[PDB]
Amino acid sequence: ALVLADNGICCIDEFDKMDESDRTAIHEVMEQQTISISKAGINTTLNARTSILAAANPLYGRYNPRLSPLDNINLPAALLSRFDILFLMLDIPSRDDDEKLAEHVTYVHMHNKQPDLDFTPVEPSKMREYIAYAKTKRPVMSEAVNDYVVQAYIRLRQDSKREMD
Amino acid sequence: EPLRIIWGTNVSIQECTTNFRNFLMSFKYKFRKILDEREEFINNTTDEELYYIKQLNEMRELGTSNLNLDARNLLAYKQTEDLYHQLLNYPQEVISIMDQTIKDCMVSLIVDNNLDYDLDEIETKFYKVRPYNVGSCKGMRELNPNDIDKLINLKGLVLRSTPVIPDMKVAFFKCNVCDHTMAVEIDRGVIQEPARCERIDCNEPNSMSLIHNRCSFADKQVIKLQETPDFVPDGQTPHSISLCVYDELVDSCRAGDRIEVTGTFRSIPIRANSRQRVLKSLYKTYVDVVHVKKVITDQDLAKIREVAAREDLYSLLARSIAPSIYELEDVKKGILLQLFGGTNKTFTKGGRYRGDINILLCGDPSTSKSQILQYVHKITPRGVYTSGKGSSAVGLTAYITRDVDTKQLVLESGALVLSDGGVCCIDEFDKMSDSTRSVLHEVMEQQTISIAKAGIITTLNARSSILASANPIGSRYNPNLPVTENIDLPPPLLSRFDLVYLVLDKVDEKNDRELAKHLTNLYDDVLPVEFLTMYISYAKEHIHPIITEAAKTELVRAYVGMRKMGKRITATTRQLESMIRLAEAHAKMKLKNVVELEDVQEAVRLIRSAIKDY
DNA sequence: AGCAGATATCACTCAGCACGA
DNA sequence: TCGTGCTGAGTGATATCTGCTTTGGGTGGGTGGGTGGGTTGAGGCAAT
Ligand SMILES: Nc1ncnc2c1ncn2[C@@H]1O[C@H](COP(=O)(O)OP(=O)(O)OP(=O)(O)O)[C@@H](O)[C@H]1O
Ligand SMILES: [Mg+2]
Ligand SMILES: [Zn+2]
Repeated sequence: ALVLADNGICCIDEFDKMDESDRTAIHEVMEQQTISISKAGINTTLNARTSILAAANPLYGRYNPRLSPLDNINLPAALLSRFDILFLMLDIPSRDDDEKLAEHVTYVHMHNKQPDLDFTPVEPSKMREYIAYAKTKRPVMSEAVNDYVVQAYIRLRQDSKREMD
Repeated sequence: EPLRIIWGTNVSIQECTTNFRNFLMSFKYKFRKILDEREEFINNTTDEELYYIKQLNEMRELGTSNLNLDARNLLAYKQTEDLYHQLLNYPQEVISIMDQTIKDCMVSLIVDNNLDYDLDEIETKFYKVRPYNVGSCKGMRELNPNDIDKLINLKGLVLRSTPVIPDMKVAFFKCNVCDHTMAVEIDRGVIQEPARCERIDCNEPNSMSLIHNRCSFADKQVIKLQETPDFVPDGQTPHSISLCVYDELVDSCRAGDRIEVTGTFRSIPIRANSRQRVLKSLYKTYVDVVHVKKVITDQDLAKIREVAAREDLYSLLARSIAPSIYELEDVKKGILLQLFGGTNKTFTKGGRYRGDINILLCGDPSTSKSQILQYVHKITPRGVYTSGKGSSAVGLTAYITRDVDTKQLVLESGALVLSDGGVCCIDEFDKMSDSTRSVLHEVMEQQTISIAKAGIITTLNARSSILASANPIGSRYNPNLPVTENIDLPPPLLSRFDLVYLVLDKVDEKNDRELAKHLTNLYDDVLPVEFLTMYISYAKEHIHPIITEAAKTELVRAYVGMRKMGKRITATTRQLESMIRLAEAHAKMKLKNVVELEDVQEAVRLIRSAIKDY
């Protein structure tokens, strides 16, 4: 399925349950962006500059605040580091949020349509063609923004070292 | 008079022969230049001189027979535009005519020039023509029946090539009654066996036997070709086409090589079964290839010597090795010394002393360590890239497998064996099988791999250096604990590396700022990679340094001093062999045949810095 | 249905003689 | 020693009839082989 995802995002579900062989395959996909086959039958190497979307569950099934974030994550720390952005989503009980969620789900079940009426969703076709246009586009950066990014990097490095203490 | 015509057309063979002879006899590249709208690039010597006459003369001088023809040159000449169109439409007959005409002109050159070259040798040769550049290249998916028996161009990647297949040319028959022999030619693969003995006196019918080993054969090979990645419209499985190559073109392209092939699109019936003349409706398509293309000198030695004479050669090589890596001078120097390597000693009475150098790259994951391995691979003339516990890689040890293609037992050599005489880079040393660790220990101890499985008892040479990388157990390397605990490797295996480098990403404002500046700018001369590889190859092939008395004294004094530092043992005898190897490698780098005090001083310093980390 | 082995009935070559030239 | 039949049985030859067997799959077997194909699923075993 990775080949079909070449030059495109990969939608992987149950990421933690994946076997170690596929873990090594995705590791090769990320670090090298290449797919290599070494078999007697055939030997073909196909380039794979494909992004990955991963969904996983904690080690215990649910996140444990007592344990450190690394402990809750079964995957190797190197794989987590290689990920550009990691989003942690949790379900915290609350009267207001639960009530709104229940109302939304009930309305969806009854009327078979989006309950929200404050705003009208944009047409999917427009969104996808806009995304294609943006992909076709090429930006550029200056030296001042480079210096700003350098300053942000040193600040973030100091903050992250202090946090990792 | 008998008038010879190509079947199904109205083209006279005599006209084609005379046109091709005239084209070959008189043709200049200036015609091609004017045709290509490059008339203003015309010079006065090469473009005004006969081209194919010179080609034929050079071919006679070198003794070769095959001639490469550019089809566009036919269009560049007024007479042969019809010949070019015919070649595009009727390739087989035109090619045969071209071959015969080439032989005719080759003999006529000697006849007219009354040269001293032997004619009998020429008369007994076979000549061929290999046209190329016959138009835009089509795709494997655009080949319709209309293109059958026509000349096509196809670009793709080679996937496999069968062994050489003997193809019959002339059949040799023997009489069972009179011991009389006769050779009968083969047409369309049909042997024209005589009905009876050709001898008047011996007219014995039906007594002719075919002697298989006394017949004339040719070379044939079948190759599978896959369309290039850009030809795939959506991303489905790329299609493939079968190619056939005969004679010189055999073994002209290995697996995994991207090639461009010119040939004839042919269709052949397939028999339903082996018992009968019955044929399948559907025909199989393939390409009869006629041309295949793949897509140290005195001056080089002078340049190498000039570079060696440069004072700042060490720094220049260190910079050229890793231009994109910032502030790792010591690691780059160690890598350079490993690449050049030490002197291999073949001792009588002593055995074998290895001249290789092993370096371990361990430290924090943030720092650049895999890029260094990739650079080393790009530089080393011989080597393989591998990661421990990696299915994609071929493997680190030799193994016995089954050839799926052929259903045959084959002994396949591992990555370490294939790296004999080079540098083997192992990306992920931390995670590795026990078996693989034992194989690595054996390779780094005995330098040979032994396998006694599948009824095979053999030993394979593995005289290769190792440049491995490692990561700590946790998210970072803890300075408080010793290196052995952090790297998570056996003390024995960790004590065999000559140089151990601990590149640590300590949080320092200055270092972080400089690294950020370097990285953002990525968005002292440097040597090209090719020249560096050539220099390394020449140094490893020719120069062999030898230790001198001053080097002996310096080495002894340095070892004694290092031992006296520490009861704690600061250094062992291994730290002396490592110094000897490093000094020999440094002497190799300067293209010196004698190890001097400077090399020993450099060696003690590189060895000491790693020990200080330890 | 196609293929390989076999039977038997189909001609053709060298054989040679009578007449006469 | 040429020409023209008549005789002729021998030496062919070619136009002409009599019996397999096959595909592939257990409606030929395991004293035809497993390197001529089939062949994915369950089961037991040793190294791990
Ligand atoms: N001195 C340096 N100069 C340039 N880039 C550097 C340097 N040190 C670190 N980097 C950057 O650090 C990153 C390290 O990537 P690399 O592939 O080498 O990681 P690695 O050592 O294999 O990591 P891991 O142990 O997590 O697998 C690269 O982006 C490299 O640009
Ligand atoms: Mg790495
Ligand atoms: Zn004979």
